[PDB]
Amino acid sequence: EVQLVESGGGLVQPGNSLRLSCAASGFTFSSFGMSWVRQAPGKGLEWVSSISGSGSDTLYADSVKGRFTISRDNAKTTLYLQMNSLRPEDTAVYYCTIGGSLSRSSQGTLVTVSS
Amino acid sequence: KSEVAHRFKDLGEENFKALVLIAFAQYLQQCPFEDHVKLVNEVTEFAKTCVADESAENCDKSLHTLFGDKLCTVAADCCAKQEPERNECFLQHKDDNPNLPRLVRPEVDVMCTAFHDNEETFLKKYLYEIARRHPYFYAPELLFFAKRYKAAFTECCQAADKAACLLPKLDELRDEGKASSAKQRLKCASLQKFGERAFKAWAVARLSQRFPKAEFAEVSKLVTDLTKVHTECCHGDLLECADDRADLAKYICENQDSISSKLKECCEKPLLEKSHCIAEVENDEMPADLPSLAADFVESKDVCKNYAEAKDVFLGMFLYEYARRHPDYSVVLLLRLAKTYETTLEKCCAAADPHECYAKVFDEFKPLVEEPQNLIKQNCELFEQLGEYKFQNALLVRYTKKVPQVSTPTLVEVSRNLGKVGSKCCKHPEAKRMPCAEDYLSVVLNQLCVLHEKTPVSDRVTKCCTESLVNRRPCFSALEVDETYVPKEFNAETFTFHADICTLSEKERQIKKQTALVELVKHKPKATKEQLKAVMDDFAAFVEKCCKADDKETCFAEEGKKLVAASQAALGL
Repeated sequence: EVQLVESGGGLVQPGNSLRLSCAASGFTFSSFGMSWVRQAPGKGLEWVSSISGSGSDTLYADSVKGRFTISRDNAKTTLYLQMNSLRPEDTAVYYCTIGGSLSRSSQGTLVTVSS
Repeated sequence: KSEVAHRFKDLGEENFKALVLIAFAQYLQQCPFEDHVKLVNEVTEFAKTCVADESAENCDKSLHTLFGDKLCTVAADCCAKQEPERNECFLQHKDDNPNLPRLVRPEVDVMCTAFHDNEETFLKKYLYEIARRHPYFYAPELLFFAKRYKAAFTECCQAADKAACLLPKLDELRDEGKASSAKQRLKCASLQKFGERAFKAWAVARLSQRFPKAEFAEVSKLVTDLTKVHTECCHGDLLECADDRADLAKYICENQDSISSKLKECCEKPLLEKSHCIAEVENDEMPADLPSLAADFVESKDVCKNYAEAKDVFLGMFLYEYARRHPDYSVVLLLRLAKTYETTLEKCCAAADPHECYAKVFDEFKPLVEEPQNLIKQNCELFEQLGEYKFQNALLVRYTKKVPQVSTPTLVEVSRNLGKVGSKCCKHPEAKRMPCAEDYLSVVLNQLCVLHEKTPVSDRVTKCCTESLVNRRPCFSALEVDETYVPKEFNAETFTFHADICTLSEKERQIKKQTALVELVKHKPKATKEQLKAVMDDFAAFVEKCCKADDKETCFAEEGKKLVAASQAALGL
């Protein structure tokens, strides 16, 4: 079975940074493009970032361009999101998904950015 | 405890005894009938000691141990080896083309008398002769052929005109035996050369076409059980194959509501009739208005997540979904589409944006669907113009030019079999033509691959046979004329026939002319269809004229020299 476990969320001030981790198990991690998606309260889900299986190709939503960096460690089967200059608008549950799936298949991790 | 006792109990003395005879005949094909009958009797008396007392010595042994030990009392390299290597050695030595006496049937009076005088010996000789000629014959269906071979003699030996009753039935059984044998030979080549995944994929496609109202989970269960049946039969595990086949027929008939509406009459019949009936049953009606596959397989952004959970189950579901909707497609076509889909997910699921690169995969299917459709259309039109015999000649020339290193008898046999597609498929409506034509062609090209395997002289036959089971037909179709082949020398004897040619059947005279045509092409591979048609028309004309003459031997001699002369005139020495 595929298992995805997110951590690194927290309650943080605007302008602070957070690094999220996604521990992936039950598949050849390196063969699969991976994604971060977020669910803010009272908003549609929002695709954030995708990374090719190699780590060579990278995509971002305009809402996070220049602030967030996606990366992966194939050896540790782990996906990362480096989130800098965080904003109130960034408040959401962050979840990693395989290959651009929009549906949450994991506990996720809460990020609250408080004015 | 005792496996031999278990099987003996499960199948009963008669089918146990028939199945051991078949096993021994398939392993030692050159061994005399009398010698096999003795080995079977010995093993059978033993099995009964094991039935009566399970702890009796050597009843705890594996079937392979017991059966190989008995075989080894009469056998060569393989008897020096030990289980499991011994069984593998026996399997490896099965001969697809044994050098055996071509089997002739006596007068109907002789045969009917033999049947009355020695019924059991007469039916055991049938099993023995079929099994040693066809070492991959599906053992449980061979039990059924024997049952029908008995009913033929029982009826027809009472009849007013025996020969009129009996001969058309022995001809139907003989013809259906060769079809059953060729089909089983392809199942075994799939398991042994391409592995259980290859066969499972074949089974998912075929059962999904037949049982389209069945749930995926039902179809998977049947695929599991059917794969186990053919793995055992193709590995020489014949007692457990027949046992497990009887159990699958039982399961299917007890779950008709989960599987098909067409099983009712099959599931009334006795065990051997029922198994055969189920295996050949018509495709059920499709559930009405099934949706497009695009939504869950190409437009969904969940394709790679779903792939990731279970690659083979997700690809299984795709094949099941595609196959149940297309009774009008060949099984090899459906396997080519699924294999395309799979290679698309392997590339695409590693992309930052998998949806972007797999979104047009159904575009890739269009040419894959059209190519077989255009091949059948094109070859059925030629068939309608030429008729069977001349259609065979067209395919002979085509294949001799593709793979001229192949043996003449192999080219003639395979090309004749290729040409029978016309009569067996081209009469069907275009909704039945593709599975009829293309799955039949897969069976015949497997015959080419196995006749060529022992001494693989044609690199291009080896490539087409080994690269991809499911691409075999397209691979052969795409082969160009071989420009590299060095022409062989022409023996004059090729066109020099004798008087007794007039006494042969129409079929034998055609084979003689087809043999000569191959020998021509191998000598003059640049020869035009028009030039080969002239030569072949003169050949026909010379045999008709010479078979009418008073001095036939003279006529053939002279006309041979004329034909060679005319030949060399048109195409050269």
